[PDB]
Amino acid sequence: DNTEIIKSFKNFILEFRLDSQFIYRDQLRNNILVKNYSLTVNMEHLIGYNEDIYKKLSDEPSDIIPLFETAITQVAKRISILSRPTFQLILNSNANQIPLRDLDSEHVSKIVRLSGIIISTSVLSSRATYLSIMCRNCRHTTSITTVSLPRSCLSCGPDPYIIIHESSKFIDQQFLKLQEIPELVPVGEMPRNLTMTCDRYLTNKVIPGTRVTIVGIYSIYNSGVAIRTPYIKILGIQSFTEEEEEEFLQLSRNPKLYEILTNSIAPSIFGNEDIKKAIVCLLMGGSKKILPDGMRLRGDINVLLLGDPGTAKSQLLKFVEKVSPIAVYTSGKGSSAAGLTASVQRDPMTREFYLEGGAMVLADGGVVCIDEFDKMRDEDRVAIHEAMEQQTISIAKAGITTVLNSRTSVLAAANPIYGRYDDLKSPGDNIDFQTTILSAFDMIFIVKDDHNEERDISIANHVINIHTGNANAMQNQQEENGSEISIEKMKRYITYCRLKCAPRLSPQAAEKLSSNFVTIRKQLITIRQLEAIIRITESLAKLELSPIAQERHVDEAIRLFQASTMDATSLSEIRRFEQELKRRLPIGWSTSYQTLRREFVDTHRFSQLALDKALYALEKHETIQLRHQGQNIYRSGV
Amino acid sequence: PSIYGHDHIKKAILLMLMGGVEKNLENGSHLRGDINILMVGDPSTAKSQLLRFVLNTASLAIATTGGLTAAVTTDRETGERRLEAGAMVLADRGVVCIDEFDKMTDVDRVAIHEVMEQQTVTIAKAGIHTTLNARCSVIAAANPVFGQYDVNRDPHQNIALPDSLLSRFDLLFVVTDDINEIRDRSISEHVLRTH
Amino acid sequence: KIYPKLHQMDMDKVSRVYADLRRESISTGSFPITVRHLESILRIAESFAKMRLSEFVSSYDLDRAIKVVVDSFVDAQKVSVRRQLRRSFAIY
Amino acid sequence: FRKISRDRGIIDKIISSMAPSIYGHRDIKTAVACSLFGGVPKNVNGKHSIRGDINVLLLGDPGTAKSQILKYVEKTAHRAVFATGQGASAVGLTASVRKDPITKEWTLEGGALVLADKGVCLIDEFDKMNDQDRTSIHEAMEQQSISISKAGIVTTLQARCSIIAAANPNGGRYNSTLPLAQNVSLTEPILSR
Ligand SMILES: Nc1ncnc2c1ncn2[C@@H]1O[C@H](COP(=O)(O)OP(=O)(O)O)[C@@H](O)[C@H]1O
Ligand SMILES: Nc1ncnc2c1ncn2[C@@H]1O[C@H](COP(=O)(O)OP(=O)(O)O)[C@@H](O)[C@H]1O
Ligand SMILES: [Zn+2]
Repeated sequence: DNTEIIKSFKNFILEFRLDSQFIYRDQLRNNILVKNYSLTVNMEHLIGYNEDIYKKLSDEPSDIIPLFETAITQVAKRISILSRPTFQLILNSNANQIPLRDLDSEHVSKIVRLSGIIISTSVLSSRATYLSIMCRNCRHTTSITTVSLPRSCLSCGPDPYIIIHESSKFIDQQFLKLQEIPELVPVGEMPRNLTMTCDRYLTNKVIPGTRVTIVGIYSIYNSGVAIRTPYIKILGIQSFTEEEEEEFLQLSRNPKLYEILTNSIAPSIFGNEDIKKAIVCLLMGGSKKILPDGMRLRGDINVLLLGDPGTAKSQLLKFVEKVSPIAVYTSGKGSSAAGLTASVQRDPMTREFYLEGGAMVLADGGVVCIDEFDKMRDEDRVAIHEAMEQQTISIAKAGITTVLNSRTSVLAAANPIYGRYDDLKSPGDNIDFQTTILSAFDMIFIVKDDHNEERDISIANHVINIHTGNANAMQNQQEENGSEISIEKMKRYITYCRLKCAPRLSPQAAEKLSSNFVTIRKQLITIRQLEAIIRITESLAKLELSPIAQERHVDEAIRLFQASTMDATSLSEIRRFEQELKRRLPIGWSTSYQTLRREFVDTHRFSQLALDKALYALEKHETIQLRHQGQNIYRSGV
Repeated sequence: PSIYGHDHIKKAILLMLMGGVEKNLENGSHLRGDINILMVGDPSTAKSQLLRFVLNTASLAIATTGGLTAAVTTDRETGERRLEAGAMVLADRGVVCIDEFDKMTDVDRVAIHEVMEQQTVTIAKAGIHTTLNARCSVIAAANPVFGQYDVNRDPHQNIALPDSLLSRFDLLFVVTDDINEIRDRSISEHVLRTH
Repeated sequence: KIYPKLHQMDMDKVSRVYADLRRESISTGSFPITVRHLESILRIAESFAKMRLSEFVSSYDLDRAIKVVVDSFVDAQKVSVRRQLRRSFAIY
Repeated sequence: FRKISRDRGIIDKIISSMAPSIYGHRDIKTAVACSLFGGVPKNVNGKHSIRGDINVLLLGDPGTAKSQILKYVEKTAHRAVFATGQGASAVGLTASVRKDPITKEWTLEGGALVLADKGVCLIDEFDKMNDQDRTSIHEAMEQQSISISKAGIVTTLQARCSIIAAANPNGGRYNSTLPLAQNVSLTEPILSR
């Protein structure tokens, strides 16, 4: 009876034809030439070739997969003999995957398909696959292919046989931990973990933090009254519609795409356009590059929100966590280095120590949102230094040491000390943490909320419109007009942009960056800042899916850099204005911005740009202080 | 070759690699011959590149950063224990490369005082007492707390390391990216060619 | 059961109060008045409406809300400025 | 209920109903009543959210019943949790980690803020608690949730509760001649919540 199943497998391998070629026979022959004793069988071809064996495999694979292994081994040996070990079955499939939470007591011994993220992987273990044994009582020998030794001799007392080690074969096996995507986990629930096992050629293909697609068998094993631990026999691991592609390409073709997306980030918040665009750049992220010496340039864009409390700084992160396809949100107080980063923990199911990824490891290839960043401990910050700057995490615990990569973008909202960021002080004095952290972030935004009449009225109007419920209809109409993008559609667009394009800079953009950074350096920030700015234009080019980065991106990147980092021959004219003001204003005197305008600019002694730049520099040089939004100017020193 | 200028630092590195000559006296005294070099200034400014070149070029260069004292035991699976070698001891007749020298602990400082002065290590522990040779040259880099070096003051206030520790370095150099636009362009054109 | 809804009938009566509070907090050590404090007026007006079990936010509820928020802000200033802000917000 | 609702000026009766044995302090009683009733947690279009509960701070000199008011909110609200400043821990308030006695797996157990979900959380002597336990309340005061990352557990719990806090000024007596931002050891961020 099973001979018919073997014959059907033999036909499906040797005689099946697709694309006018014997694709399965040719691929198995190529594997034999490579000496890879494994065959990747596609389930979508198997269902199309024969439905009855597919029904048998779907309902009772318990005897089918031994038949698969032996038939593939026999056919591959026949092919090797024609051209001049047990071959492993690998299954590729595209059918609908059952959710992990939906696995139940009904899918026992059934082949299922799953998707998730790897959080922990064990070390390799050697398992027997072919044994030869000898009786100690009478030296009778035999071969054996869960397996247990015979209780009596075939020729001697109970348990007479011993294993002939030099005439046996063994195979490798690895234990894996899978869990559902946290983005698909509703709040109030810890993501469900799942144990998976792989052997031979399927081992060491994944590391913690890897997102994979699974084909395997749901089964249980004994390790609670009758709580049998479930585990998965791994069979195959894999790791947009055409109309969706056209829709997102038209969205890219939109002449107002950048502003539409800028408004689309938290439309229920007013203003904050600069930080909105910066967060857009963070969402796109930079482009990876590799040095010829093997080092990798960190392409992640890390932004520190460092403004006064109550400025919608937390709401922005909470909105990004919705938008980004891969997002992790956690508070600084409720986290730890062992939790944020990877850790080594013992698996009670297999009684072995496992390397387990952390929160930032889970955010690999995505964005992590952290709040109250100023309130975490310094050791956690030291680990985050490595995570940000080297994209790696170093672990030295118990008696084992390892290094694990983490390509995680970090968006940190930090509260400046003394509550309110005093403008009289350098940013270092308004901060309580390691100074080198300022050298880690690419940009910082010290947002201010100075009281104003008309701007507050407009903000109040927006908030009353939101609470009235009119905002819902307004957003719906804007989406219908194409001026606002749906959050799900925005996430789909972001994923498509991330997966497809990877731009590179142009010589025109580089030369302006070099000139502007030279001017900034001469005025004064390190060389690292110029290379960090490249991430912004790469991110913008990724947003536009342009083949190369462009200077028209560099303009907005420079504007954001100026409005972020500088929050706290024309130079000769500026310094001449400084000298003329030092002569005009004795120490301790007071004046107003409009008075200076009328007396120096309306008289054309100096230009208005020179006025603004000189006032800015003198305020940084502790010479003068600006008060009451420019209505009062006081010379604080020489 | 990756650093433009800094001829004196390169000369000092070459002389340190060459080293002096040790002597012995009829009274049993011994004279130090090796040379040490210390680097100070802004962190990213050329200290990492020079240290990388020194570590890759020297045949017996050992990298260190904040078990170097070689006075700690590692235990076997059966329970018995054995000492593990330290970098300062392994680098005998070699060179020691230190990065983030400011971040090293006080125990490391009090241990390295004797290493730099008498070229030896005096181990005194519970049930273990021995003396080991530490005839190694030392090159280290340190950075100020503020990140920006105050060129008007000595490292005794910019980094605030003990004067006794600093005096054990034969040569000291301070580098900081004082920007000259044409010279920075000339040196960074090579970097731009890699982008 | 009760979830009162809002209407924009009294947008000015809240916006001008918010502007007044922000103006009076521009140069004195006082509460960190921000948008979050603006939302307090709306939420406490909703709470006042939810006492009547009314389905809509009325003008009277907003009046009492503005009274409570403005009185809370004023009663925390220093003595010399308190007697001036007593008269500066006599409208409310 | 509908018979009661039609009375003219019902708001004043409700306000006078809070803690009747406490004389005066009407400006505090109104805030207590408003926090008890709360507002509307408008999850505008889903993609945006606003906290629906009112947060109240009772700051004043000793002998002003800043504490016994909380002993009325605890006895009036449907679900109330009471804690003292120095008798609380950051782990204890937010969430604690446990190992399951059956499966030996890392598990999480909710703290006081998780217990007070859809309720009210009370913190007495809010000024005298250590800075870290005070910091643990930051996310709960606006996000109405607890975010944690411990022993590999990464999750967020619902903490939809209002916070009523009582505190004493610096030195134990309020200096009327000095601003509020100087009479307390707290900071503008915390006050903004
Ligand atoms: N421009 C704005 N538009 C709309 N709402 C705003 C704006 N700025 C602040 N808010 C309000 O402020 C709240 C967010 O404050 P948040 O940033 O969490 O405070 P903190 O800075 O102390 O964390 C939100 O409820 C939001 O409604
Ligand atoms: N306004 C008031 N009316 C009536 N009794 C009061 C009032 N204020 C305080 N008390 C009495 O004084 C005591 C104050 O207790 P407590 O709340 O601990 O004071 P506080 O918290 O203000 O230091 C209460 O037992 C209460 O009986
Ligand atoms: Zn036998």
